[PDB]
Amino acid sequence: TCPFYKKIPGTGFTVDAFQYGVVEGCTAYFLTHFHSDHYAGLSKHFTFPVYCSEITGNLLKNKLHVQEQYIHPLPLDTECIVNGVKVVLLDANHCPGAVMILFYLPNGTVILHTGDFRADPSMERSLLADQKVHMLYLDTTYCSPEYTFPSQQEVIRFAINTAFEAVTLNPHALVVCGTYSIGKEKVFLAIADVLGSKVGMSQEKYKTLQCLNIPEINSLITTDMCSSLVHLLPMMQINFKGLQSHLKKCGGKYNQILAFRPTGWTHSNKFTRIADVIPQTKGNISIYGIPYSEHSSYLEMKRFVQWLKPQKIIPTVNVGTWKSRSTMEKYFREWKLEAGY
Ligand code: NI
Repeated sequence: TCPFYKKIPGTGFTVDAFQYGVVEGCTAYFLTHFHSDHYAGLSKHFTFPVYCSEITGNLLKNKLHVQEQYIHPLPLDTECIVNGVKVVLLDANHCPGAVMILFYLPNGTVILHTGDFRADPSMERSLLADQKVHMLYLDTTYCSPEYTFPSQQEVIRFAINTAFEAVTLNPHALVVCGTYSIGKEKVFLAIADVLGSKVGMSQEKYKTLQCLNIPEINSLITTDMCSSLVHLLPMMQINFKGLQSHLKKCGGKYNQILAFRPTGWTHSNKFTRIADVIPQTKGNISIYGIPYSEHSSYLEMKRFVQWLKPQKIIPTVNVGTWKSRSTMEKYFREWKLEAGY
């Protein structure tokens, strides 16, 4: 049965609620982005209207084979009427096609559902600025002060410098990058660009990337592993066993692997700086874990919410335990007292 935090009061609407069957009294199902915990339950046998971004709509059709007639893409930053209710989709700064949704209820209330997001000061100059928000459905993934990580720009700098140094010292080194969903494409694209290579990958991952409206994508990626010196592999294979096996497959073309695992947060972040990060090494293989996040840090989340000044906050992440719930409510109260709303 669908939880309260996926229901939008005063509407026939749900958000990211596809694993509950036919929800009683839902006329439109919104989908914030193409991640499996969020789309869980959609399939080619869905016959209700799905509202989403253009990019999410490419993935639903091409990867899940949802039929076209049920796919309702909307432009961003544009006032749209759905089943008689004004809505706006905003860029969520998460993965490609990820949105936040503003609902303007018939009774005068305004609600923002963040989906998954990485808060940024640029959001303070979208259509959010223009009016007041009564209720906030917030991505609280990293809602605790210990969660610090660097900017995406600093992390990509580190990865580009690291890769270019290694391959310039050894032209026979291969760079491998792990992936398990869409998101974080800048990691492997930035490294390939500095090396003047295309990125090689499976046909299934190549297909996925073709749905994302990345400009000039044909100039950047390929299914020919031989012609490429940056390879993508499933995240599960990013370990000494899995990478040894892959090196076997390259026909003596390479004698060293340098690999990147973009993780979320990892406790090494509490004591160490990005400049200081070191790999795990075994023989001719080195693995770097790099904290490339597509969710808000604690400080970014706080700044966003203090700016928005919502009347009520409903967390959508870490809600399963009383201790988590109570911890989050404490921080929301500090924020409101510190800022004065
Ligand atoms: Ni997500």
